[PDB]
Amino acid sequence: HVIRIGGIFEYADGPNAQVMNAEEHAFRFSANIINRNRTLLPNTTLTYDIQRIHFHDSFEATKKACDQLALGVVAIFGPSQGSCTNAVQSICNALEVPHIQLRWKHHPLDNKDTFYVNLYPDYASLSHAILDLVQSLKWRSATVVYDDSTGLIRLQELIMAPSRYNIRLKIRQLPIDSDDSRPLLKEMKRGREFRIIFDCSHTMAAQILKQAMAMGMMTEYYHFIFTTLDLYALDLEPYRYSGVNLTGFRILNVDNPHVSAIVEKWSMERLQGVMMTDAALLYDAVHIVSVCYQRAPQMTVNSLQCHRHKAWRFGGRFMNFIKEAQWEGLTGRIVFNKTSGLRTDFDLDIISLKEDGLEKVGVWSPADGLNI
Amino acid sequence: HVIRIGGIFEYADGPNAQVMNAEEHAFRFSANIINRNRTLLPNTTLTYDIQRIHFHDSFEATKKACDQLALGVVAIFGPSQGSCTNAVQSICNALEVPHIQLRWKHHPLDNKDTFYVNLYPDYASLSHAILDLVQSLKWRSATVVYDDSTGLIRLQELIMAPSRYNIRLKIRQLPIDSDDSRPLLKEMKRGREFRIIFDCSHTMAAQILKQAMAMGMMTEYYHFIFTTLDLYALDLEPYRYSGVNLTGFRILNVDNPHVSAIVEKWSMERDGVMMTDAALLYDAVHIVSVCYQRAPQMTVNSLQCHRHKAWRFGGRFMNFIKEAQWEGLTGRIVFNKTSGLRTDFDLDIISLKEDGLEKVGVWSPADGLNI
Amino acid sequence: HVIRIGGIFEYADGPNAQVMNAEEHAFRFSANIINRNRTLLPNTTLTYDIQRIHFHDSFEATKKACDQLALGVVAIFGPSQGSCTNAVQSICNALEVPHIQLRWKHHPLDNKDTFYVNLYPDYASLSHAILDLVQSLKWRSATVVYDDSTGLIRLQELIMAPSRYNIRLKIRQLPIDSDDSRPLLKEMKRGREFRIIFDCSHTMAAQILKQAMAMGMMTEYYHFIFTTLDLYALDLEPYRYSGVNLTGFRILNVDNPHVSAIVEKWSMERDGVMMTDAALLYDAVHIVSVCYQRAPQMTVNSLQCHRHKAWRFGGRFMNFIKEAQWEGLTGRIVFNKTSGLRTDFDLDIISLKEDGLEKVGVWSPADGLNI
Amino acid sequence: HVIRIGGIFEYADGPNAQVMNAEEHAFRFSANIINRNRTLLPNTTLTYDIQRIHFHDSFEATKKACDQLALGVVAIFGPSQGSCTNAVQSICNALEVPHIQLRWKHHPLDNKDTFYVNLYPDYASLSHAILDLVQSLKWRSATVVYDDSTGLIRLQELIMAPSRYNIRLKIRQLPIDSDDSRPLLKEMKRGREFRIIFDCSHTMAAQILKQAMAMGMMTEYYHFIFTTLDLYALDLEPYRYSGVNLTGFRILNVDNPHVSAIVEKWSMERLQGVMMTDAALLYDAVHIVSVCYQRAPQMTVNSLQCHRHKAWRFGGRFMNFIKEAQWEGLTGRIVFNKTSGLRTDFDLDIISLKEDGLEKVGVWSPADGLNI
Ligand SMILES: *[C@@H]1O[C@H](CO)[C@@H](O)[C@H](O)[C@H]1NC(C)=O
Ligand SMILES: *[C@@H]1O[C@H](CO)[C@@H](O)[C@H](O)[C@H]1NC(C)=O
Ligand SMILES: *[C@@H]1O[C@H](CO)[C@@H](O)[C@H](O)[C@H]1NC(C)=O
Ligand SMILES: *[C@@H]1O[C@H](CO)[C@@H](O)[C@H](O)[C@H]1NC(C)=O
Ligand SMILES: *[C@@H]1O[C@H](CO)[C@@H](O)[C@H](O)[C@H]1NC(C)=O
Ligand SMILES: *[C@@H]1O[C@H](CO)[C@@H](O)[C@H](O)[C@H]1NC(C)=O
Ligand SMILES: *[C@@H]1O[C@H](CO)[C@@H](O)[C@H](O)[C@H]1NC(C)=O
Ligand SMILES: *[C@@H]1O[C@H](CO)[C@@H](O)[C@H](O)[C@H]1NC(C)=O
Ligand SMILES: *[C@@H]1O[C@H](CO)[C@@H](O)[C@H](O)[C@H]1NC(C)=O
Ligand SMILES: *[C@@H]1O[C@H](CO)[C@@H](O)[C@H](O)[C@H]1NC(C)=O
Ligand SMILES: [Cl-]
Ligand SMILES: [Cl-]
Ligand SMILES: [Cl-]
Ligand SMILES: [Cl-]
Repeated sequence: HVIRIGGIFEYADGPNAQVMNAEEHAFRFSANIINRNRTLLPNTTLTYDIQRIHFHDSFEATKKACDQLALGVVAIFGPSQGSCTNAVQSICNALEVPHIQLRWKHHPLDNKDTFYVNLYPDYASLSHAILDLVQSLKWRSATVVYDDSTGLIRLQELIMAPSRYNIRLKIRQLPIDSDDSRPLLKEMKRGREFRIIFDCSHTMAAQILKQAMAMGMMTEYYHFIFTTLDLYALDLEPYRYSGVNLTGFRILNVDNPHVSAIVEKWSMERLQGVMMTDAALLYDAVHIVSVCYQRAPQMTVNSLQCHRHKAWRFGGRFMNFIKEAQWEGLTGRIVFNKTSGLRTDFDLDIISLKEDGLEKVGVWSPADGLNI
Repeated sequence: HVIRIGGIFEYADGPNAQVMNAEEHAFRFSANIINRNRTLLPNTTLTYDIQRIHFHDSFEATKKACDQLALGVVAIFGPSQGSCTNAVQSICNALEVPHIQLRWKHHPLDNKDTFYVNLYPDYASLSHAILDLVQSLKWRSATVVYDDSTGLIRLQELIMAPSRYNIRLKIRQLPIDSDDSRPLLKEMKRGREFRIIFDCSHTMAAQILKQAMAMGMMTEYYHFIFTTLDLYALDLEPYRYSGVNLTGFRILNVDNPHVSAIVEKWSMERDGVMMTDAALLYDAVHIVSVCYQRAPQMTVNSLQCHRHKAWRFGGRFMNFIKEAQWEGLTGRIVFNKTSGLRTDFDLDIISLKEDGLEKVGVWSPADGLNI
Repeated sequence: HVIRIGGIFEYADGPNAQVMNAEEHAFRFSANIINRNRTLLPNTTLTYDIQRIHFHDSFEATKKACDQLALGVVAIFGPSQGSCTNAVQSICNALEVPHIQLRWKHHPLDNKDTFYVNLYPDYASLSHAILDLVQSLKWRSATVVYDDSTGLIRLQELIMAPSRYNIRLKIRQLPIDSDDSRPLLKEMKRGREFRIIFDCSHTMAAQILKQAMAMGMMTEYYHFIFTTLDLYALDLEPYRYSGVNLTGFRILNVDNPHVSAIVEKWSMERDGVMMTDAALLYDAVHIVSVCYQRAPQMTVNSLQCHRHKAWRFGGRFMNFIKEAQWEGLTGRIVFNKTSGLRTDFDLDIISLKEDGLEKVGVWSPADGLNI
Repeated sequence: HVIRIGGIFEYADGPNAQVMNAEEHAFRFSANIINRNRTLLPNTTLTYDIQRIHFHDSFEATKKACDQLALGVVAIFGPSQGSCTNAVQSICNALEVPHIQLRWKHHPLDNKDTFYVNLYPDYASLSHAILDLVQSLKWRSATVVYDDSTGLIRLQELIMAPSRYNIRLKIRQLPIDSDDSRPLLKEMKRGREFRIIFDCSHTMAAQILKQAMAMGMMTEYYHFIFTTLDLYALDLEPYRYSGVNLTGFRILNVDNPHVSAIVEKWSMERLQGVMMTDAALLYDAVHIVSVCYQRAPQMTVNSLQCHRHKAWRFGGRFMNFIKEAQWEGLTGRIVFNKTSGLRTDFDLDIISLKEDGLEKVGVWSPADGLNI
């Protein structure tokens, strides 16, 4: 028996890209592991259709989503952008095939699509986990530095802190033109802002650290908190002995033996090298959709046509399994809110930079709050 | 001769909707007025295709845009919500037909689409006017109250003020599960927050005023600023004798006699007012019509979204539209040539006195405030 | 006509070494430039013998010096390390051929050799400039960090300050078994030692800066002084925006246009810089050439170290060299007539600003500091 | 059987010197005793070649070292200066005949000669023995007065005291021009510096005492520590009753009967009168090299030529015996560090001036520290 899934990935070169990125590789990686796994889909071969497209091309994303639907798939692991994903989301809702999302995207409440889940930990919860950390460090003031216009929406639960708890916090945006953040850092330095929360990509975080050291802000006077769940992927050796306090989060359950086995195996496969959060969530996504097909009553992949009208009769029940799903993945205990389909409940590691290196100094969940 | 514009509008019932909404009306209304203007497209006839769809339905929007492109249009006037226009923009760009946009949309920098303009005043500029106004009242501390998450992304040049200036700024959000903003208001009142900025629709604004009064907050101790451009359209009679300071903006150039004439024609087809959406759509349709007249000869073509052919004269037309300069209902209209966004524009500043709401100044990105 | 200078240089592989080092290059480079200067030894041709030897090998040095004297030279340019030149100096003095020295050497008072000069600025004078600078920053307490034992003998006029002035001075040494100065740095940081003087090579200095930053000590709370004359040659871009105060000295007269011209020719044969060793060797070779031209007629002779004959014109030449006065790459050059040492010279004082490293003064044994 | 050793000694008059100095006499003295000793080299006559040269003449030192090497010797007891000795050291390393050193000399680490030992107690250890004394006297401050530029290098372990233990110490240099140290003593007196450590020759120490008494600093308010191991050779009778505290060291094991027998016999030989440290170390050196030749397997003295290339085949093994050597000499328990060849482990007497005269009030070694 053969079952098929669809993946759409964004590449700087679109369809012409010749070298495979980590998302797509993680995809192919997890499909292969499930096919060598004797306990999961033992008699079914999990195959895929992979489509490569330019960044920020909704139209192209629509064209490929329809192609895959015509080819027949049980789910579409939609594109990684926020604009491209809100087009495939609508299509998956019309044709009733599950859409799987890996990165935070804005879900307007007044938007009534239900045919999706989202594996990235919800930013409302993340904002709370940051607040519990900050209240625990006793900070009475702090600055929030975010990258793109979207940070304010992601951090709204955090920005509305002054009106609840007693912490005055300033708010600054990294330059849109340049990725030279020195002029900003000069302003924070002059402003004696010593406790800072940086919301931004692991890439941009590496830059900010390098440049904070150039500005003489990598000392015992400073405490940085990073929102990136890929903190453990930064080379922090050049900053290890400076004496800065540096704290962030980790959702990847490294303390678990079979997870470490998978991350090691993953890096052995890489040719460009750790497993970042993007790949780990996709590996978990492909597993949840597989595990769910197995517990779902027998269904078939149907060729659906976007211009046509027919929907997928099995979709509704399948989507329900996925939502109700609860599975232990690389990124720990996985579960979605049943109505929103968002991953608003999860477990975080609180990690902190020591001389000896990054160290797990606690944990957090929405129910138990902080625990150091 | 005949030119055809495509229009896509969003409804709660989708296509099934029975009644036109204000926007679709302002669309039909403005196409009709140019066909009667003998000084504008005199011997050419503007026509339109009109599609109705459900809110937040990009898939539907996609299909209707493609239907229209296959029909032959020189421009498409996209939906309102910010989710659908991402899809239609992308299409208009692949086939190179101008996409006219009327409401604020997030335009990521990474995004390389060029076949659009957007007639809504850029919120980065509105944010700057709001700062100029706050600092002009000499406010040292305020409270920013907003509605949908997207309000943040908009007022950002304002939220980042407590480090570009001496001002302390609390932040709150209207209830998402209700229209009952009373509980919030109790907390602002306890908080002794007297100077407040409300980002929200004119509808919400009317609800907020009525509830603010009920809460004992409509007095001379309070000063509210509204960012809604539709402020002048609210019934403020229940409030003008309370002592409250109430201030905001207006982009509809009502001072102009010819605008006032038009605002009257329209409101006689709708107290004798024309909202921003309607007036911006009216200005969009004119701008496109006038840029067609002005440009060289060109032909409309049927285009397939599955085929791979772009509109020949597309690029030529799109530049006429980006470079356009036009005195519309909403004042002088001009676009940033690079971004296609309306970052330069004029605002009238209005305020609530006993004699009623009145213009107590002006603003522009160049001159800032003038009173 | 032909004059011949002898050069002895030290290498890790000794004679076997394949690649020239900077010094031997600056030697060949400077002999070549005078042979092209028609205003200097116009109709006479400067040539050289060059010997390579192992570091710290006086026996080898002895043999090569003797080889060269038997070949016929008007001067010998001794090795770098301080162990070997004691031997070659003694030889040059017995046979009375000038020994040119380029690096600091201990010159015991009991020692009665007179056939040498030494172009390195005397460290007793450098020590005085370092005091003038410290007392000018109004430092009340510092920490002197040095590399090799010999650093002490050099900074002595500075170490003896806490009884010739009100200043309290801790003393530390870089690890001898490692280049990892981090552990030391931890102890200075705990010690709250913020004002620090580093005596060490430019290489070591670069290591120290990089490790100081890693240790969280490159900030506005710290002020480092470097005694290395090669400071202006370090890449300080990673550090100029941190706020650190960084100060030191420069004897290369880079302000002078003609020096800058030359520094450029050389670095195009090596970011476009010329270290002190290279520039001092260049000045030595000129000084000797110019003192030959200026002196009376004289002949080179083959001399045996086992025989007992001294160079006839030796003493006459040696006095021309000791009494020499010359504007070289390293500024005005002049020697103490008695000691043959360079105790009088000019220093530019440089400091690290955002705009980069720059000259914020000058110094000389006569006028002391001037800012 | 005849075996031969080489000695080079520095004389103010060089080769023309007619009156023999104490070093050279000690040399000739020990050779004679070994030749009358029935238990040490019973069947071998120890002969020598002695060369006299000017002070600070490396070239001359090289010429004589080569002459002796051509003549064939089993060791060369190199010249007493620091500049002259670092030339013979190199030669002995090339030709592989042991070089024997009697006085502290700078051994740059980056210098890779191995064909030498040095009998003077290492100054790093001496600095430690001084520190243990000072910490034991409870001094919280003190001045260090040294003579020639070299003192700082010899005393580095002591000068870096402030950053380890808690003792603030000033640092002053005796005048290079003059041996009139009164102007300096005036400055220390005015500066109320009462606890002083003088690093300098026994000759210069005698001068400083005489002049400290003239300056009225020879009282119960003052405590002087002298580094010179020749302290016992100073006439301290004029200062004995002043009440000053005056402490120094002694490596010459006087408490040993056969040592006193040798020192008495030595003074009986002198015509210019105690045995100073210079002569005693040379007597010990000549003995260690003899004792080592006897335990070494049979070897021969070879005529080596400096211009030639050949080295001495027996040298390496001989040098090894010498380094590994451990012998009780006039200067107590003798042993070298096997890699450095320096005498960094030894035993000191702590002596102090009383009314009744100089008295042994304790002992010190690097392992046991101080013991009073
Ligand atoms: C097989 O799949 C099961 C169920 O998810 C998982 O627990 C197990 O680790 C997998 N085995 C291997 C070795 O892949
Ligand atoms: C850094 O952490 C330490 C100890 O964990 C804390 O005492 C200190 O306040 C922190 N630094 C800042 C600037 O908060
Ligand atoms: C799940 O999300 C929904 C939709 O926002 C929310 O109303 C509900 O409170 C959540 N369920 C629970 C019990 O957390
Ligand atoms: C209302 O406006 C008046 C002046 O126009 C000002 O004096 C007063 O302070 C304002 N009210 C508040 C609470 O700011
Ligand atoms: C148009 O807008 C962009 C983006 O905000 C801005 O950077 C640029 O200055 C504007 N272009 C011109 C030439 O005015
Ligand atoms: C750095 O230099 C400035 C003035 O140039 C001085 O005020 C400051 O104290 C210096 N830093 C230290 C730690 O001495
Ligand atoms: C040369 O140097 C010596 C030694 O430092 C010094 O004493 C003397 O004053 C100098 N000679 C002259 C005449 O300048
Ligand atoms: C003979 O030499 C031995 C061994 O060093 C020594 O112990 C003894 O004192 C010597 N005897 C005499 C009287 O010289
Ligand atoms: C001299 O020694 C005595 C007793 O041994 C001691 O009490 C006194 O403090 C010493 N003098 C000085 C100046 O240290
Ligand atoms: C002997 O000296 C060597 C060379 O400096 C040193 O490394 C070693 O620690 C010493 N040996 C011992 C065990 O004292
Ligand atoms: Cl199966
Ligand atoms: Cl109303
Ligand atoms: Cl460098
Ligand atoms: Cl025998």
